Amino acid sequence: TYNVWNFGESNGRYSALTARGISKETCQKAGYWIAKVDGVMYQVADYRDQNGNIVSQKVRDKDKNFKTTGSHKSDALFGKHLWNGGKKIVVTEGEIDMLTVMELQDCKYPVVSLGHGASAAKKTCAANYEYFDQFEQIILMFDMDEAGRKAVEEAAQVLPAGKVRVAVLPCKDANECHLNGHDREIMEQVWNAGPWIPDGVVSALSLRERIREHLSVGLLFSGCGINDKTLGARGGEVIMVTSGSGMGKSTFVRQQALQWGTAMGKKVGLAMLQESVEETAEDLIGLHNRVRLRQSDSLKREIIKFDQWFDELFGNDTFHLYDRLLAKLAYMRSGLGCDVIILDHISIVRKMIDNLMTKLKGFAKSTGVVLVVICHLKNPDKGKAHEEGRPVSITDLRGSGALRQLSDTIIALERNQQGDMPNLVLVRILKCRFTGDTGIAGYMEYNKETGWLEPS
Amino acid sequence: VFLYHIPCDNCGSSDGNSLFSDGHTFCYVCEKWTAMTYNVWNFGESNGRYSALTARGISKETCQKAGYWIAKVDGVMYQVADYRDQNGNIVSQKVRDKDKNFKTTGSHKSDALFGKHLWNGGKKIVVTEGEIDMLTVMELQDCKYPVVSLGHGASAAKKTCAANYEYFDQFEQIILMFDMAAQVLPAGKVRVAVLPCKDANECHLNGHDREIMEQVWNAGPWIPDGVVSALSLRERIREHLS
Amino acid sequence: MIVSAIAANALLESVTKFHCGVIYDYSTAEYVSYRPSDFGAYLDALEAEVARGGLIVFHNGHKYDVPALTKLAKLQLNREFHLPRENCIDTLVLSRLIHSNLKDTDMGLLRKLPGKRFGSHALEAWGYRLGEMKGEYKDDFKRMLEEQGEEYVDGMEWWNFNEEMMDYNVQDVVVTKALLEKLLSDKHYFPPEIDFTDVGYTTFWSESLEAVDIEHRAAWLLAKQERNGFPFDTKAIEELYVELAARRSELLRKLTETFGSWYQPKYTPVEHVVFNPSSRDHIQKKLQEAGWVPTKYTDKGAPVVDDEVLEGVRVDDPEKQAAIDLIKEYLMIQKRIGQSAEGDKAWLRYVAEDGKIHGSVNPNGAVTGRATHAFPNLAQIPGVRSPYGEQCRAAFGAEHHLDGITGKPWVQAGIDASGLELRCLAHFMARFDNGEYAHEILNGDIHTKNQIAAELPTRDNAKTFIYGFLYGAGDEKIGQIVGAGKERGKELKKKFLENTPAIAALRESIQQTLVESSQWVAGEQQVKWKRRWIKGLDGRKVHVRSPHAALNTLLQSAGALICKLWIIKTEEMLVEKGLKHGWDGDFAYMAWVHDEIQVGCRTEEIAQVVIETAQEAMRWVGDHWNFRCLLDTEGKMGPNWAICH
DNA sequence: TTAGCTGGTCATTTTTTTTTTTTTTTT
RNA sequence: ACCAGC
Ligand SMILES: Cc1cn([C@H]2C[C@H](O)[C@@H](COP(=O)(O)OP(=O)(O)OP(=O)(O)O)O2)c(=O)[nH]c1=O
Ligand SMILES: Cc1cn([C@H]2C[C@H](O)[C@@H](COP(=O)(O)OP(=O)(O)OP(=O)(O)O)O2)c(=O)[nH]c1=O
Ligand SMILES: [Mg+2]
Ligand SMILES: [Mg+2]
Ligand SMILES: [Mg+2]
Ligand SMILES: [Zn+2]
Repeated sequence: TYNVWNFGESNGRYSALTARGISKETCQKAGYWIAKVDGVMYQVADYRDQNGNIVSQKVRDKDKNFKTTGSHKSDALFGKHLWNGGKKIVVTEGEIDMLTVMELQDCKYPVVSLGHGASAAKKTCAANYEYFDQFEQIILMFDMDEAGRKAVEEAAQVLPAGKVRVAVLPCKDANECHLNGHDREIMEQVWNAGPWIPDGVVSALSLRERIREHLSVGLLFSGCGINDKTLGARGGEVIMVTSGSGMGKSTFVRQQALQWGTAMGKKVGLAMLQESVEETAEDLIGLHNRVRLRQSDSLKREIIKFDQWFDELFGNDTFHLYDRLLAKLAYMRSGLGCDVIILDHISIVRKMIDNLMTKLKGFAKSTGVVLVVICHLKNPDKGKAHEEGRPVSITDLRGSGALRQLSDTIIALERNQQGDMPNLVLVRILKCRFTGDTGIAGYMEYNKETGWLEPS
Repeated sequence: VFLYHIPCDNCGSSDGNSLFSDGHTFCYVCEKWTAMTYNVWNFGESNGRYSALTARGISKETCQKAGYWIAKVDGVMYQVADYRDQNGNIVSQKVRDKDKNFKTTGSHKSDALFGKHLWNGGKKIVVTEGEIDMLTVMELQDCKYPVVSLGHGASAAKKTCAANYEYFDQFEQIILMFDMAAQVLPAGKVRVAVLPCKDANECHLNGHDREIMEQVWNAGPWIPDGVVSALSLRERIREHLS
Repeated sequence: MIVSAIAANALLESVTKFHCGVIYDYSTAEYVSYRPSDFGAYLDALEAEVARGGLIVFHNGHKYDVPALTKLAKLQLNREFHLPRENCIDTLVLSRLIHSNLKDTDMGLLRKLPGKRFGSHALEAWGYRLGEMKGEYKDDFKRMLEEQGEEYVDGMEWWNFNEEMMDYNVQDVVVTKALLEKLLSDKHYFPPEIDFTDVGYTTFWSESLEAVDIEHRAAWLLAKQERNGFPFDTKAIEELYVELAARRSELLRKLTETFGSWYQPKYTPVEHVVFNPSSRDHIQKKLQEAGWVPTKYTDKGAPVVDDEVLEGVRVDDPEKQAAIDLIKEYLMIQKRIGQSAEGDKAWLRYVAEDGKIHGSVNPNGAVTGRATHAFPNLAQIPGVRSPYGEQCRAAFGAEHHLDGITGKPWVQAGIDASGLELRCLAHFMARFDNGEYAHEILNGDIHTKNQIAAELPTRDNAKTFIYGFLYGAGDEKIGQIVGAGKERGKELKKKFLENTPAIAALRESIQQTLVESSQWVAGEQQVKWKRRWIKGLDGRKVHVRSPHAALNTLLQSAGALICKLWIIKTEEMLVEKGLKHGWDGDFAYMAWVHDEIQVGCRTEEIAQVVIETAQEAMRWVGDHWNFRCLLDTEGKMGPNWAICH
């Protein structure tokens, strides 16, 4: 913090690292050493510019703290001053990894490292584009974490193209594979790696067996078409149902909840926030027995044989209703063993919607549960509304725009409300990550007397 | 830890004095042991004495091991409770008397707990809301089991318990004694006990202390309010459509 | 004969990784080292030394080292690897029989040892005693990490492999070899007419004593029954703890209101100290100031306070007469809690994941060949005559192990020998009274008719009294058994001395054999010895501590060995009969306390086979050593260890 | 002149709505 | 010094 620590004023000594696996020669070649100041031994690494002048110190203690000695630049790499060219470099994530690579390669290859890590890799890799021109191949060696995959994915835009390969590791990074005796598998990852292939560039050579797989399901959907196109629902998917106000989102998701608890036999955990708990159960009882219940006054008091219709469909422990919310859903997943989690309204729950969607995506990634989330649309500025038969685009998502970047499939419904008939819906798939194909799925009618969306 | 016996020098015994790995010797015959304010109050300055509480019931060794000492400074009686850290150093103090004259001296953090400088490994833990019930549980369990207590009250539980996450991660089961509700703790680990009285001291002073201990070793897992399953709802659906 | 040394990551309870190993040989003289990637070559070298007919020398090899190899060779590279027990030998099991007395010769050497190594059979302590020790791995690693600056976390330094581990493993096998040369440099156990570094497993075992073979078989079997465990019930002891932890919190509330507090001197500084019933000073003071005279002064200024004077105590106040019984019950409940659940070595702090208790059993811990039990002690739980005894022995059952293939509990058989040391006495003195004492023992029960002849109240009191008289008591310590005076303590000695006048002749024979002169001091005793040791039943030099306990170390050291051979033979017949040992077979040993055995088996017919063959094993023990008596046992069958006591 | 052999105990920073004007395909 | 076993 104060000034650049001289070894004379701090009792500098070059030693080895027994508990980490680095000898004294590698730290002597790099510049990593240990000072004795303030009683507690402080480890310290040295940074040098292109010329070779001492420009920065990195001070760490036995309890993993950070102490920058002054103005830390963005073009300072740990291991940059010693090499000024070559044909193959190895980019690591930390500083002990670069020492491990120098130990396992007998100080031969030009090996550099980052000074920020997976948090600020873009800032230290965008401004260092002029240094990477004198190289021929780059081997990225990141962590086997989520942040390492995020860093190697977001580092695809600031690096030169056609030269950089990515290697994989079974450990966290190179150091535990050095400790567990995997010194024969790291050299094959340095010498051989894989190309980028970022998300859309599929070469024709890599279709040797994918066409044969094409020339060879999951949870099905009720009512016509949908399951023929998106191949049903899978574990970990986040299904979105977007329509206009009054288009029948709750009836559709309630019919999907009924046919997944009486035929598939899976535990379904409901969460209705638009209404009370004494109404959705009556709606399920009316939906199962083919007779509409909540819209007839005489039949509500005629049957009160009510217990027979109750234990015919609620006789098991299948359904779980509900009257901060993430702990409730985590109890519904773990403590009850539910397979389907339905969230009816999200706007009553900018920065709030994004954080909520990241938290739900992390929950669905950790647990692996079928998750249905219902939201609403925007308000169109020119033309007809979504209730007279205007097709829903993927842009019109109510709230912060990021409802489509963290989802997996989107199903929309359209019907002419003030028209010639209101009982002929159109189902539109807007996005499917697995299958890919979009568009019109089928046509269903409502059948006003019963309440089942039978196909037509 | 016990190693072997040495001959004692005060009582003259042979198999009475025991040697230990810590360096101290202990004889079993002669019983001789050998080798804001921002002001931390010294124990010897304010006439600190380890006395006991009679109307509630707490022995002397519990106050010696917990750090709950009575001061006789300025002709009045103070009950100073000390808060420590993981290194074993005095952080802050709390002074409680008959008029509840709260005097929080020192750097009181937002995650201060009472009884954390001795207990780090185990299976069960009992979390209370005050200081008297925590010492009552230490009386019933003879000061040998991990029991902590909140030093911020039962109204700000979303800050003290939320900031201490890696400390409670080291254990397998957490049992609460708050009100006779927290969700920041991980699932499958929170147990809530039900007492027939107000708190633990009301069961201690009325012969229901057995029902304290039966709710420590045989506690039930909280099932968070309102997550009612569709089966136990027949009466609320029968009266709704009628 | 090779000398191997291992180093792995953790203890035998949870071991998953191999780190290094060094092999020394007696034919090529080669420190053949190995690496973490050479574990197949290590196993191949050991299997070659087995297949050519040799002996593998470990240290602490029966308990830890060989089952660690059998576990690692399975769960690291999927291959079965078993060493036959007649190839592996140990240098700790040899040390516990040759150097069986370190606490009485280790003084005068403590100038060498640090002080924590006083009387230790560990491998580092023999590194300090042989003056061959170059550093220690844990201290140097801690000093290394403090020199680097990174913290020393948990005292676990066998996580990662490095190069200092190989060096200290080489020094470890040096210390093992330098111990083995001295242990084979003994002449009473190994005769100096053959070299024991090139003989096979048919010459090394059967061209020496029998005590070197029976001790290795006992160490093998006791390590196996340590690996089996003892099935334990946790809910039935938590119910007991929640029961009698709400009783000592009533026996103090009811008692501090009776015995009040007082000011005790710490200008005169006083403090308000209250009555603590666990102390034996507060009760002494409160009985001194309530009108009680002790009339018994063990200590020079203080009385003795125990259960035999808290019965014979009378006071004037009739409240304190009832309060003393609550004081005794409070002391009992406090000891029960501190043993069962709140101690540092309690039962509920040594229960594994599978619901079993693993306790260490040292086969030679006493000077008279009697096994000791530790961590925890499963030979010290309360019997069925003490209060809260059946509720403590009902949790230690064998019906708490439901079977892994049919979901059914098992059956327990327990076998106890009858009149063991009292029948060894009739063996040893049958050359004096011509064998007309070893006929009444075989004619009906001995302790019941002894109770009839001595009008004792209980058979347990008669059994305590007969051994109290036999192992050299005084005038008062056998009158105290009935509570009477030294007049009855003299007439019972005369009555049971004038019946068979051979015990005094046997004692005079032992005195004429061992001691030759004993000078008398008014406060001590100065004895010139002639033979400090006694030849046992298999040539082992049994050490004698005091010349009035010579009959003791002659009787119990000959009584422990017949049980030690009996427990070996009662599985050597069962394995050869066509059964399988272990939990995945038909029977399993669970615990061996000093006299009886506890085995748990799968069906009642297997219980009947075991309870039959125990008699044949005991009769073969009685025939192998030509006893002049006739040995006999008694077995019981049940679900738990409360009926099978 | 001595019942014996063990264990176990204590402590100081970007999202939806309203309403005025300039220009561009398409139905 | 006390407790429990064997
Ligand atoms: C789809 C459809 C619904 N209906 C009925 C079913 C319902 O009773 C009513 C409205 O459908 P709902 O599903 O109840 O509407 P919603 O609550 O999901 O809308 P939002 O949450 O956005 O406010 O119309 C038809 O009559 N014909 C139809 O084709
Ligand atoms: C009780 C007791 C036994 N022993 C020895 C001699 C005993 O034979 C042996 C075990 O004691 P026990 O098994 O209790 O006595 P026992 O085997 O002679 O009688 P039984 O089985 O028919 O009930 O240990 C003592 O040294 N001191 C003792 O106080
Ligand atoms: Mg709705
Ligand atoms: Mg070893
Ligand atoms: Mg017996
Ligand atoms: Zn003493």
